[PDB]
Amino acid sequence: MEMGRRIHLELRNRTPSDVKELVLDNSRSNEGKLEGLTDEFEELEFLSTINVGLTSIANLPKLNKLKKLELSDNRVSGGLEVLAEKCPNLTHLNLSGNKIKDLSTIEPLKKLENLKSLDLFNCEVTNLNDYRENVFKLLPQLTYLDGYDRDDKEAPDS
Amino acid sequence: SKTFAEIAEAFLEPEAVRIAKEAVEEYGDHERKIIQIGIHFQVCCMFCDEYLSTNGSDRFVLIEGRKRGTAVSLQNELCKSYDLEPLPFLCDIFDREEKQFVEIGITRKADDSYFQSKFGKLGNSCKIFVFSYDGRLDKNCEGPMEEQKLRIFSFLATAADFLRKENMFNEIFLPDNEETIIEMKKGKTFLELRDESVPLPFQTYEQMKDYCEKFKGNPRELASKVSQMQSNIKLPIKHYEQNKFRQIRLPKGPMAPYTHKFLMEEAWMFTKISDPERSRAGEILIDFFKKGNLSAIRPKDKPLQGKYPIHYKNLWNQIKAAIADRTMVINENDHSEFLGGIGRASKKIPEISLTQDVITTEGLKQSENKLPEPRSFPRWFNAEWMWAIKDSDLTGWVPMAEYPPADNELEDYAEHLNKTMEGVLQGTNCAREMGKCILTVGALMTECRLFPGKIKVVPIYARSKERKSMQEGLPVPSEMDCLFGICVKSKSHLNKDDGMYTIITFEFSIREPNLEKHQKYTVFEAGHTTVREVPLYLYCRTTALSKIKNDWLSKARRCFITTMDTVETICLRESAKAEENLVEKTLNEKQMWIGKKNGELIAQPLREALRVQLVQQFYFCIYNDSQLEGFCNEQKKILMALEGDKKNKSSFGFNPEGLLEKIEECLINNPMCLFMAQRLNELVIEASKRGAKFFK
Amino acid sequence: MSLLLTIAKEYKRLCQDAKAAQMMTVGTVSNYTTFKKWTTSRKEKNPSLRMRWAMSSKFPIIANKRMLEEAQIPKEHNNVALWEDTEDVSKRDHVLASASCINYWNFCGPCVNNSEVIKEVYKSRFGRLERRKEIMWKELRFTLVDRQRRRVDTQPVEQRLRTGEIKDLQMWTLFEDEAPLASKFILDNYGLVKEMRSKFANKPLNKEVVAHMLEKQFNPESRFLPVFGAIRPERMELIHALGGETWIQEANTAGISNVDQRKNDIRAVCRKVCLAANASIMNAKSKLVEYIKSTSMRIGETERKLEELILETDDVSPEVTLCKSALGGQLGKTLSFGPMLLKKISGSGVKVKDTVYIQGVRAVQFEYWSEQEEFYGEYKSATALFSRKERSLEWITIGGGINEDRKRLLAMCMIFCRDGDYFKDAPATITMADLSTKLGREIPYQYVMMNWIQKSEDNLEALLYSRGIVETNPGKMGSSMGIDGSKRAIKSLRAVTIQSGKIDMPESKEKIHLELSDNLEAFDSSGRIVATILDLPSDKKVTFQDVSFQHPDLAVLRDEKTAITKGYEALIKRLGTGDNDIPSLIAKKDYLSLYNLPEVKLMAPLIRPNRKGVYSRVARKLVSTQVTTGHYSLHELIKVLPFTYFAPKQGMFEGRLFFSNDSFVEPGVNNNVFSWSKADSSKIYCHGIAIRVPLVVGDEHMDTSLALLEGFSVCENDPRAPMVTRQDLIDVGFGQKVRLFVGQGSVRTFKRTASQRAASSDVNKNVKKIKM
RNA sequence: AGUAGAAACAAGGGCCCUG
Repeated sequence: MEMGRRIHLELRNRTPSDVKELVLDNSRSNEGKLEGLTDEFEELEFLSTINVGLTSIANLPKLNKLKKLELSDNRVSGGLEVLAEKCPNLTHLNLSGNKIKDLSTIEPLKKLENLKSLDLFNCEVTNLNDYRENVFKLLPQLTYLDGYDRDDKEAPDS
Repeated sequence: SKTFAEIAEAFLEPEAVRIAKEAVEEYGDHERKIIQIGIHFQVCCMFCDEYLSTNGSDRFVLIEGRKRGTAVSLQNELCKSYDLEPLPFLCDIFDREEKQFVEIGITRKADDSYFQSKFGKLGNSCKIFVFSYDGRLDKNCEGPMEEQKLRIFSFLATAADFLRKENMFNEIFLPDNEETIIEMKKGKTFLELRDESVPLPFQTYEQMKDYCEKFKGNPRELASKVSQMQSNIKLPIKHYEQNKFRQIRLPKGPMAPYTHKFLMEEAWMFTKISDPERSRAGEILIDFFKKGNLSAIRPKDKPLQGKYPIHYKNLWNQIKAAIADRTMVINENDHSEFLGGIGRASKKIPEISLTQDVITTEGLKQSENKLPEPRSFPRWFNAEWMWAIKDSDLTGWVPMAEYPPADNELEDYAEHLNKTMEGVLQGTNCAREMGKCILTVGALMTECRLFPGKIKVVPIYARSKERKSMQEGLPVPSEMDCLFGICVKSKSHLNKDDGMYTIITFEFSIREPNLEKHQKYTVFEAGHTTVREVPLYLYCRTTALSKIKNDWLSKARRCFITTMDTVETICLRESAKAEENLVEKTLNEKQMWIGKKNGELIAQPLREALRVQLVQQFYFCIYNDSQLEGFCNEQKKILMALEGDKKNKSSFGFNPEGLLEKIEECLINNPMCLFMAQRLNELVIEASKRGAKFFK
Repeated sequence: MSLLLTIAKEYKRLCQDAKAAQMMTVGTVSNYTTFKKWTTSRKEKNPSLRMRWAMSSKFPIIANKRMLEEAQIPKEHNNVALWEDTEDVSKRDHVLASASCINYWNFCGPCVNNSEVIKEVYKSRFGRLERRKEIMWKELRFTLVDRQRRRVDTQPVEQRLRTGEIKDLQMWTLFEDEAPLASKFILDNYGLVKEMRSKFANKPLNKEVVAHMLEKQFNPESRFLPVFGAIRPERMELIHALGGETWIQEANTAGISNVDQRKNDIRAVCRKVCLAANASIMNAKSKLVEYIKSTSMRIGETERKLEELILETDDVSPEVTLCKSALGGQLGKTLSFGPMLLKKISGSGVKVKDTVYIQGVRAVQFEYWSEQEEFYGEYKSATALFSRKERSLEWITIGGGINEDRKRLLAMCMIFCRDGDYFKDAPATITMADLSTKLGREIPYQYVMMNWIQKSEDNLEALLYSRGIVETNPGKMGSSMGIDGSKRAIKSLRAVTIQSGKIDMPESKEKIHLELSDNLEAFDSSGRIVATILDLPSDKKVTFQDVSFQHPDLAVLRDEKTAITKGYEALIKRLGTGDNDIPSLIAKKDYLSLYNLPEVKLMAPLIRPNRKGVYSRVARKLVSTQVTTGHYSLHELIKVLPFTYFAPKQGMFEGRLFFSNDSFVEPGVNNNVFSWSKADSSKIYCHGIAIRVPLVVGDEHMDTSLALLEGFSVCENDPRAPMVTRQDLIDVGFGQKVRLFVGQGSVRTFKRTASQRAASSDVNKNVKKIKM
């Protein structure tokens, strides 16, 4: 459909200030750009944008209470420093299915001191040599990677 | 979709179509109603819907599709079995469960007229359901089931869309019971006329129609009339072999005079090294004038021949004065007025202001049209042709575009042949005239468009390129700007298509003027010119042009196409008969007769007769008129007769003398026509030695 | 926005006038078309001269004003005029300008985000370029090419449609807010509309241009041209660069945009159904119609119904002609006689019976026409222009290129006209066993002789010998044909002229209706037999790919997969509107009811009993998550509802949900047993069988205006119900009335209950009753 | 003056405009 109508539909007369969860999967976003989001969303604690032909992160407003994000199936590449200012209280992030080439694009995530788990699957970076270890050495605060901690410790359900 | 049945088959199922067709045939009514009746039947079927009664048996029984005879039999059978009263009229469906009939109707208008009429006829006896295309229901009892309504109203909506699309949603195709008789609204006057336009033996459209509808063939009488008409005619048939073609007669009088705007053979030109920056017309004229060779010209008072000399001398001086000021605008003086005819346009006189006295005061009579006068064959055309078939000491005369890339062998062959022909054709003198026409007319077109009401000065020029010698000497040959002469254009206020605007042409020469040929011009000896020194002669004409001549001359480049097509029509044909690449051999070797000399037939390869073809097409562009059109359209018969003679095909004709008369009528004061006719006669003569059908 | 207010104020000003009010008030909207012509009426005699004359002027282009100001395009960049404030007299909303402006705009103007959309707009021309890039050009040669003037198609096109069907495609892919009431075509072919819609949605484009280009996209350009060699659209589009009358540019173009294999497959399928449906003597026709309707085939990505394809196609072949007849399609004026083609140029006639003794004395009646009749003919790589007269072949002029084909054409033509002594006195060999009733149906004499000639060459030689042989007179040696189809001989067949160069094919743009008999004999409003079942290959075995013969008799699968497929059809049959159904239950969040639906109870026995409980727990869980949140995948629900019958139990879930037949379904990934795609969300592929899902409720992927169209229907007008937006249609309750603007100038009433029963069946049944 | 043909042009509208 379209993020505008999809959102207006999910919001069954509810103000954009009392929700704790939101979903936008299987929609489309013009120019691969977010459209309709603002800082009004304060109580938001979860977000999911999947298979929406997305390619960048520029119109993302400031969200503090956000603590979990999902951007799978899109083609994002390069923009990963906004997270240190908009969602500094973020813990879980996932990017499997996006365009990621090198590690320099990942470095900014070090500033997310609240980061706990990260998920990188099917990306070009994964096809390198000794990559789990180099990432772990870059982001020490991290413990879980793609659902697996150092020593291949499977993470619990939730 | 040519017949109504297809249009009904577009949405209706073909079965209902066949049914309504048979029904219409039985009644004998127009077939235009196949659309309505079919719809009426389909509703009924989809009304039924295969519904059932309490006893697990069918509920609704159709009666409509059945033939008229069996309709009243089933109706009476049912009225009797269930012990019901017989109705006077017929119905469409008999609901068993409720033991009563149900009529159905369909009215396009969203109004209760049809329901009211039907109810009045049938009262309340049975159940009537008056559906509408736009969703309206009128009944006299409880409504039908929901599904029935939905299926009927959806079908009707689709049907109305598919009718409105085709312009068939009208009373014509969908009338009610009453408006079932459409007829042309015969008016009193139309009939009064039709009864007056009838042939003679008849006196009323009724008799003509009654005599025509029953007309029978009587071949005996028809043959008798045909033979009687075949006897009172005596159509002549003339085999040419017995009745030969007399030679075409050409008119008699003085030689046809030169008429093309720009001199070809005589014209003498000045060249100057190309300057890319200064490439504009006025700029080129300024550059040529500044060197000082041009400023030497100082014509004498007495011209060698011609009339109105003083005007021309004054205008030449004014042009030179103009360039020095770098403003190519001439003032309106007596000389320009007379040469340009600024004020010699007749003033319209009203008729209401007329009287016998005015007629007496100044003569008044219908214009005595002065048709053209006859001129004899020109003896100078051949010289122009021969000269135009020689090189010009330069190349690149006419502008041509570039050659695109290539991928397949075919393009390489096309590009090699085109390169060879363009190389041959860019060096002639005719092509120099092609360039001079394209450029000069382009400039004059863009002046008349921009500065009307100003007697502008435009040069007669062209651009070319010095030939390529061997690597020795100066390499990378340069370009050159040539200046054959100068033109001017009086006001080109072309309010309408195919207008008229006088122009004037000054052009140089180094040759003595013939009296017979150069009658148009008014030459002026103009000092001397280097090459050593040589006398000069300034040929000053006062011609006229239009929009159409401009546009077409600026498109004289067409000749290349026609000549190339003919040459490759000969070469591909000769190459196919042998299934091998024979083009270079054909071009180099194939000899094409191009004239006679010393009573013998000259011949030269095709490579040198392309020039002759090109001159033919160029001259067709130049001298085109009504005369040449009619001639070249009427000479084909003679050529076809020639071909018939070559192949022993016993051709024949009905009245050739009239054909020759028609031809000789359209030979007047146009050099090309007369020359071509003289050649056609010499041709038939030369062929009579090896053929027949021509008299001496 | 404010623009809306401007439009309303403009309308108000228009209505304040008197004349405009009259013309708007009276009549319908169609008058617009009429008004569209009385305005802007001006032509020019010689356009070339006018354009050249105009271009000299300082400002030869009218242009918009506000767009130029917005784009910061000044009047003069650098001492060069571009435009000047003025108003064009006719438009009154435009300003003169010059052509130079375009160059400036082209080199420093406003730039759009992406212009790759043009590749979709002109997909035909980019296809032309892509095809041209794959042509390996070999070598120009020279020779007198033999060209035959025939009608052909010059554009390779997929899914060729009619003008009526296409018009909805433009409206339903660009202007949905003003789409007309849903047609049959749009409902049937919804994958194509979705595919076109996605490319041209939320894009800055001139909509009219795209619509016109889609019109050209779906139009196979048919032309009457000279032709040489094979006949394929891939060549005809550039034939001008392959050969003329005197030259030939050899080139291999076989493997580009194959369009002949699908025509071949369609004809093979028509042959198969025609040969199947000959078993039922009494009701072959009805069986044929049912057989055609319950079959489909895949074209590229989409799956299309065979009935529509047959209507669209133009294959003038005996197989297709009969099928087109049964459906009611009109077809060309083209006869057939075995593997031969014919076309009646002129003449007439009337049936006249004559006896033929098969062996000794055995009278067999055969009908022969009685009038002069010219006929073009066409056998493989050969053609003719023969004529008949009162049971005699008057003459035949052939222009083929092969001896064998020439002989076969001559023989089949002689048979066509029932000339020769053999028709009077049958050959000794032919017997009464083969004469008739191979399967209880009589075979006329001519087809008996045709089979005889095919059986053996010697019979063919005898038949040709039957036609008199004379001595080749002088000069006519070249125009003569021996028994071996020689160009010349000393003795030759009587009145058999021969020439070089194919006989030009005639042409006629006529459409004749033709019926068919109980024995599949196609009459055409007169005696002529255009086609029959006794002019088709005997039989052959083929493995058809990407086809759907969803009919019992025409099936090879066993009872197991058929049972599962039937169960899934039944489960999808409860997806219709109305209470106590899947969509309504989902709206009421009553997932519990789904576990007791009748179709799941019927389908439960199949489920693997050993681990039925464990599977039941997983599928019973997933539905709740899908149901409660409001984010669900209809296809997964249908896939996993059969398992929700039984009581949950405890166990480990490996990943696959088995049946009792060793066939499983994994929850999420498409497999053979159950497949689908997000592109075409209106098909379910069960063991390679296409099950159409009705369009009564949208899904996250499929969600759009189309996925609900089937649910709605028209009803009796009620002015009390509300007037809603097109988008709000998703939210309306089942069995709730609502008024709605439709198309142009139509306000209707829609009720969300699906009532679209089969129309053909009811009419057929009722009409049959009229004959008792 | 001239064009061309079997009649039309050789500016036309209101001191100002135009193909």
